[PDB]
Amino acid sequence: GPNICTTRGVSSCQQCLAVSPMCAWCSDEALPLGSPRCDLKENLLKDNCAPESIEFPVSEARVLEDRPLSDKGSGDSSQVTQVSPQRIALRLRPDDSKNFSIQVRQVEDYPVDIYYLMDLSYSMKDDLWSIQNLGTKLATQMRKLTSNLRIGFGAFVDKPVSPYMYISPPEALENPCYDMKTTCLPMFGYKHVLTLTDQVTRFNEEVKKQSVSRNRDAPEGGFDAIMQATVCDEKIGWRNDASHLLVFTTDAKTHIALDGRLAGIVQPNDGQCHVGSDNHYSASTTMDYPSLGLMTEKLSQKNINLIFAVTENVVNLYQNYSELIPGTTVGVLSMDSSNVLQLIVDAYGKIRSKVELEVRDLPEELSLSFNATCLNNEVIPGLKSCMGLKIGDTVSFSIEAKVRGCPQEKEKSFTIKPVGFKDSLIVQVTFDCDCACQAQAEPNSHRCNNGNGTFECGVCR
Amino acid sequence: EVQLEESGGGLVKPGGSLKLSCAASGFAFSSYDMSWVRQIPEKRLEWVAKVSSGGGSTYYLDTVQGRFTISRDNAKNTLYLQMSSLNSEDTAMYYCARHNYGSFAYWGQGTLVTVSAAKTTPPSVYPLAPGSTNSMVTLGCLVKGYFPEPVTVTWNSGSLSSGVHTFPAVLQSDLYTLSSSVTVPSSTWPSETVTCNVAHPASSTKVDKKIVPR
Amino acid sequence: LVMTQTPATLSVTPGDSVSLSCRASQSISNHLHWYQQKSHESPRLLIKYASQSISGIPSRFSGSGSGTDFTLSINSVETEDFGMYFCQQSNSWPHTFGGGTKLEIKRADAAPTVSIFPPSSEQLTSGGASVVCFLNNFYPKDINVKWKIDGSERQNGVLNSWTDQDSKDSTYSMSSTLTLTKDEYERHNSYTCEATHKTSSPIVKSFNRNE
Amino acid sequence: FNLDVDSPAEYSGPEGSYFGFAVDFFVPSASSRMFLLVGAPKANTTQPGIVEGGQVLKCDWSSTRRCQPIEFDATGNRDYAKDDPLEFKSHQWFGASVRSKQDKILACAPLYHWRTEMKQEREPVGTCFLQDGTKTVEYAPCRSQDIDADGQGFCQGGFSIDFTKADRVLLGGPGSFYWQGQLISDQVAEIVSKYDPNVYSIKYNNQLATRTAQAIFDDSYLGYSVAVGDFNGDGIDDFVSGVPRAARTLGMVYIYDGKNMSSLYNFTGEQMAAYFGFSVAATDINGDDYADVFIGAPLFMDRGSDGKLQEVGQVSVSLQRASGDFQTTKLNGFEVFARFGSAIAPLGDLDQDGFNDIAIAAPYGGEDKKGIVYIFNGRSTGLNAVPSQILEGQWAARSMPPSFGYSMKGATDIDKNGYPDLIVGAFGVDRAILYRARPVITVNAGLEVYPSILNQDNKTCSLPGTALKVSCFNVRFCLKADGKGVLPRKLNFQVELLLDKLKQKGAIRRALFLYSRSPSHSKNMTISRGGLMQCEELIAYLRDESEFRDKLTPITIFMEYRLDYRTAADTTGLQPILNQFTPANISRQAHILLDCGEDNVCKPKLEVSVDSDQKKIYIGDDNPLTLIVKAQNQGEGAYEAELIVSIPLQADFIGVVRNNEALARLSCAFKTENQTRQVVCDLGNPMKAGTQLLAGLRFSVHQQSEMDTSVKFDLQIQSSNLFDKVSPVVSHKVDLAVLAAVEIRGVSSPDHIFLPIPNWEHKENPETEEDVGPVVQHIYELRNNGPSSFSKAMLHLQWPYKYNNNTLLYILHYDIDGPMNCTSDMEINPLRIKISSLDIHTLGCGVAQCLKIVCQVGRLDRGKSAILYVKSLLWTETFMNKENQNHSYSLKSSASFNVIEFPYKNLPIEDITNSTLVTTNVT
Repeated sequence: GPNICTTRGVSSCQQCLAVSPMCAWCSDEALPLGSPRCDLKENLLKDNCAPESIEFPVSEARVLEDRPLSDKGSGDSSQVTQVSPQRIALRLRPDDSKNFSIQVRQVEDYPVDIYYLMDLSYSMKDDLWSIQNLGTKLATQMRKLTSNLRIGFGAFVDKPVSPYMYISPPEALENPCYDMKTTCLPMFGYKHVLTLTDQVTRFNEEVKKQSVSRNRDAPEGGFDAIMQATVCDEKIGWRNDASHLLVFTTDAKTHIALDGRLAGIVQPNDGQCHVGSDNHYSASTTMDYPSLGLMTEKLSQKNINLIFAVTENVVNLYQNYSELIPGTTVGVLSMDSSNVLQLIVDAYGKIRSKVELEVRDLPEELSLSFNATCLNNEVIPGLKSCMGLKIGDTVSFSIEAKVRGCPQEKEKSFTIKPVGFKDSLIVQVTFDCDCACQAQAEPNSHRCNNGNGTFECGVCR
Repeated sequence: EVQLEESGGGLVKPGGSLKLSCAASGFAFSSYDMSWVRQIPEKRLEWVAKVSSGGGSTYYLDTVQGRFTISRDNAKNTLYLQMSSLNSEDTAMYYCARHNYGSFAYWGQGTLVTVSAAKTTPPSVYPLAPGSTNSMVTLGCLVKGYFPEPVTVTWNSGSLSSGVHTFPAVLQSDLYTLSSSVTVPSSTWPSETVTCNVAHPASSTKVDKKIVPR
Repeated sequence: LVMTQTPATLSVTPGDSVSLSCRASQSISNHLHWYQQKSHESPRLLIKYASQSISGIPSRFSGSGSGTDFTLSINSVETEDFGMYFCQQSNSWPHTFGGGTKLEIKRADAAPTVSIFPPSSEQLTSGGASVVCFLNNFYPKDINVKWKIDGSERQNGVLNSWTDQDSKDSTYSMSSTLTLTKDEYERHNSYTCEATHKTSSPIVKSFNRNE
Repeated sequence: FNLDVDSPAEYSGPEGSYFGFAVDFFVPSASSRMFLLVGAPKANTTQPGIVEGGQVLKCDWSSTRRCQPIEFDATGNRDYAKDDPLEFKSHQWFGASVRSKQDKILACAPLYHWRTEMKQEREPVGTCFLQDGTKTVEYAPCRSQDIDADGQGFCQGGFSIDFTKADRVLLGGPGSFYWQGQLISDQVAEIVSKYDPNVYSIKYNNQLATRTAQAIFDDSYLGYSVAVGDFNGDGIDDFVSGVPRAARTLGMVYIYDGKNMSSLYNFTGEQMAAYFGFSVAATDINGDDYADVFIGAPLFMDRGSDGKLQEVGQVSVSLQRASGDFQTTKLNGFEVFARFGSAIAPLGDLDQDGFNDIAIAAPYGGEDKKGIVYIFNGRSTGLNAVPSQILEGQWAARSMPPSFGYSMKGATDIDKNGYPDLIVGAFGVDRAILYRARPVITVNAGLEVYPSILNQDNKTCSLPGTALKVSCFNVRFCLKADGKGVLPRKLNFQVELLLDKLKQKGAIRRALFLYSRSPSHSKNMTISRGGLMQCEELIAYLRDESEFRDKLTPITIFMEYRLDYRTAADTTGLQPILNQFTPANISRQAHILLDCGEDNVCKPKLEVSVDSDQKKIYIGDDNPLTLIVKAQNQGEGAYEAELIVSIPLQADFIGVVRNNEALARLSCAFKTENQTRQVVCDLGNPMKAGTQLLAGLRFSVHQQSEMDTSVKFDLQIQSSNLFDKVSPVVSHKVDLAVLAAVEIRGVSSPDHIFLPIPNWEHKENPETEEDVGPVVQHIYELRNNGPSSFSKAMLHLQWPYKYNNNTLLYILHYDIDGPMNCTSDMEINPLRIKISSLDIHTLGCGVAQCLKIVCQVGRLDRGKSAILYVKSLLWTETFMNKENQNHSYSLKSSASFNVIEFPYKNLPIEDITNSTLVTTNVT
């Protein structure tokens, strides 16, 4: 009979849900202050409360949709599926939790978001021409890696300030190359042109539309461009549900933090997005270059891999920078950039050893605790990720969904997605603290046997 | 001090060719870009061609390109412009100029190029004397029928400079006509001789014409 | 690219201030230079790069503007500021110049000195006859010169030439030549030069072939 | 550690000008008044047509915080055409770098641009403005016919600056020769004397400059940072030039001979983009008169415990040796992005301890990244890498953070005291702060005792209030007030002397001082100049041997020191502080000779004997037992004296008795160790010869089981002494005995019976109670009062029955309980009383024939009641006499007993016997 909420929940219509999942509360005078109250579902059920007046939510873990995980990326028609659960129903009561799991496979098919960030220095005018066949061809080869790939584009020409830019000593350098019987563009720091799109044929056209500018100072502004491409998710077109490959294409050594002193640039770089409505980095004349530290933190935190498509003569600096920018990779670029297609396909294959989850739109009242199965049946707590996987391997994450207190009676959608992958788990969460018992109350003085009080949730008060 | 001097202009028959040159001194010629700008009879300036300081890059006006060549000899400190297939549109005063990053900081004096089927003709010079009394008397000379320009007129071989007005030539049917006046004290004419001195370099002709009373 | 330059002409009294305006069909950033050209002399750079003066150019000359619209202001115009002004574009090939502005100096009006000359015996010998009229030291430049033969207006054969404004006195001179065939010349008696101008009632000078 | 952050002199200028980019201090021979210099690169000023030209402002540190511009110029751009800059003073960052010496201030504008008459090209040459007294000179060797990037056009002279000993100017120009860089150096005197304002290309005869290098060094930036020092042995100071992108972006620092621009030394960074060369500074850190070079590398990436790359900033320390073979250590920031290598600058001798030192800036550190400056002392072997103190920004970012320490200068004694301050810039807040240093005093204190070994019989000191003499000792206290720089000649030191520190905390005070008659004394000591180790002497009193039993425990004497402040501070309130590595707790231990014979060897004679207060323990209950144990010391004294007794667990030790003043109060523990049971008393660790300690050890002896005839306690006293550690054992036994008094009780339920019972009549053969008579229940009981239980006893009852031939009491039933069994000789209930539902006067057993009933009684626990109830009826025929009326009767039964057997088989056993009479009065 008497079980926990017999003394802890009888005074309250809501507290009884908060105290224990096994308790129930009759209504409509089924047991009108009969003797037992709350107890366990079964005790009231037997003592005349069998009808659904008991209002007995319990914490629940159910799966709404579970389309099976796929073996091959070529398995078209039914959508190739990268994760096992698709939609989950979660019902919590106050100060409780339920377990679920996320199975993720490195199918030969997770989606790719690739951004082509180009060096727009004069020596690259022939590369912009060669690149007119990319986008279409890049994606075509990548179709064998995944069926879903998007391509964007941007560029860098270094900070448009006195010592890097030809200083506008004359007017002649406000629209340069007047020196050599040609014309070219002014310096602009970092520019964004094309957001990622599945209509990759747009890249072919967008690169054709571009042309180079002039730089006095040989070092490139590539580190501002990388950091902004890495950080500005909202314009670059990064879908969390896709791998982020930032391709940095260049023929020269980069400019680094505190070198900016020569232009009077001493403002620390906070690693923030400064790209405005003109798709231009407005901070290009006031903020210094990001450090290797800032690049590492932002690309790691936001799951961006950098690919350095760098010509042979400056590889030594890029490889050494990569050693201090962990998670990145450096290849060797042809002077006509015709090998970017292969450079990227290979770079992607080299990158592919990680699975990591991110939960979007999580409310402040709910805590998601993870235990990641990285090997065999061993789980490491505190991880949203596993390293050292090969294509075709799986990872299994054990997740505990706990609610603190009694959050408002609204359904929330928690999206649990691998970073890198289209597929995600939608966990639909509601809170069983507020239920029919609260509405089903008519105090009215009398009804508490012979007396004057209230009555609610099967018990007088 | 920068010094630029153009030469080699003259009368060219249509479809012909002509080489202009411009000597330079007073500066590091090989350190500056050079260009030619021409002044069209409407007094409009038109840029014609530019050659970079090392001679590597040469840019031409679209309606010039394929006919003209701009080049330079940095050892001889001399700029050249080789014209060919010349049309009437190419008649102009040609000026050499030194650049300062898109500006033409220093200019030469100008060499005149005339493109025309007309033949070189010396001027016929006539005195202008008053018909058969004041403190001053106006005298002159009519310089008629010459081609091409220029013609230079002085009075008493440059001795008389005051009271002198030389009018710009008027082109009528492929020949130019100009006049020149001189005002002198009435008390010195005919007591002193007044002579009009006319030079026409194109035909190596110089005529001295005395003005006598009618 | 097209460079439009206005006003085409400008008449300014000494001590007054003026401005010139340069319009580009597209943006030329600050790639705009200004030049001055005096009579029988070559152009000289006044202002470079829209506002930077040069070395011995007076402060009175001040350039301004960017992109599509530039000006050249001249404060307290001096007699010596007479002459043509040109803007020039250095942004895109070919380089281009504006039409140019002719700056004139305004001064007190002055009637012309008019003198008429008969054909020389030397010209008549060759079969021609040019009657010449000089109109010196006048201001404003606008004069109307007519020829009358035995009282009848003649246009055929009349050639006019104006000098550029004098650098000392800021006045103008003009020469009007009436060219006839000797045989035609000998059919008329009276040759008259008529000058209609402000400051007066035309000024007339004449020559009688029978005198 | 002596730099406060409580009352700094806070300098600031107009918002947005970036006051704080460069700082310096100006000390002209002209006066006693010194000024701080703070550069402000984006400052607007008077100069017509010039915006964001920058300015350097001079500030009087003595209150009067207003900063004012140095009048290096007032005019607009030098002209050529009218209103055409021949030099562009706008957007040039003047104040970005500032330096001075004596009466000359040289401020830099690294973005100063020139026009060269040769070509219309603006070039970032970078220049300085020299303020010589009231004369102004343009310093710009960087401006020459070498008009562009190939040449000197891009020098950007002004990112770094210094001066050599005497008067050479060091102007770094990092953009020279396609950013290879260049260090420009000239005598300031030539610059002033040979200057011609109509020439902007003045060459100097003593001009030195780094030569153009191979393309190998493109983009290296020599001139980003510069310092000076005696690197190539003696003679003129050399030039320390930072070149941050040399060595493939790792960075290098080159030291050039001050007399000739040819490299002497080459140092390099370990990590890419660390920017080794951001801050180059030099100082003689070891106090051995040779400058070392400390290179800041602010972007340095360190490795954490998890292998993570942490941007902390590094300061690479190259320590100079005579051979030119530099030794090295590394300092690193603690926090991420707290770019520690941003600035290194001289602090000079922060404690005036003979060592020159520096402070390190980490401008972007701290929660709320205001910037942290790390202060520490130099050492003969390097730097003290761990900060003793930090300075921190007190201002929030307006936009960008202040970057505290971005720029820094020090090793200048601004105030009266010769303890150098730190001028720390905060350009992001338009501020600079002067953090003042307190004097640092190293105090060498010493405490000595002459008769360090005491003898209690040497009663030579007079106690001031008595006719009695005292055994005593001389305690001496000395002080050395060492300090350099300017500190008051006389320092005030407060000293307290504490005697017997380890006993004052609850124990007997072993020693006091003779005059104060207390364990303490104090005085305010005036110590002047340093080295003048003056002293005071106190004489201590060893307490009387008749009360204090302690002989071995040392007497400790402690000195406690405080340096005062108001009374040792100057007129600006700049109080001294003692050196952070100097203790203020100094002590000496004295001891007393513990007897130990003429040969100084302790030879105790330990003996123990006991007196039993109680001789017997009774079996079956908790018997208190107190034994008085006498601990003797008939030889020399002893070390760590204790009483040890081995006690059976059955004897529960309570403690040492404190209810008898004739006994010592000994602390006492109870423990079990290594299969033992022990009681241990504290006899006083430092024991003296002749001590007699008697104490009562109280136990509760349970022993309820069939145990041995006595309880034995094994006692010894012992020590940790060199000789004769343990006394002989005294074996003490206490007899165990059986005590089992048993009380025999009983009662007749009614005490009396009245003969005229209603409806009581005679029958020939009576049935049921009504025809027999009243029922009387006779209760007999054996109660165990004594503590010892027993196994067997008998309860013997004599029931009077036949008086003459009259049968009086017929037993209905024997109601027995407990371990009891009754046997009768005579028939019980011969009358067949089926009732249930429950010598004339004295009818005793010696009168009426009685029935013999014997009850065997089995094992009974102490406190148990063994009961026999005899329910019987009074038969009418034998009370209603026929012969002659009737008589009052006393019906008397007798219950006797004998306890025979106890489980305590090995103990003395006495039979326990007694008897009780139980009667009813029948009337």
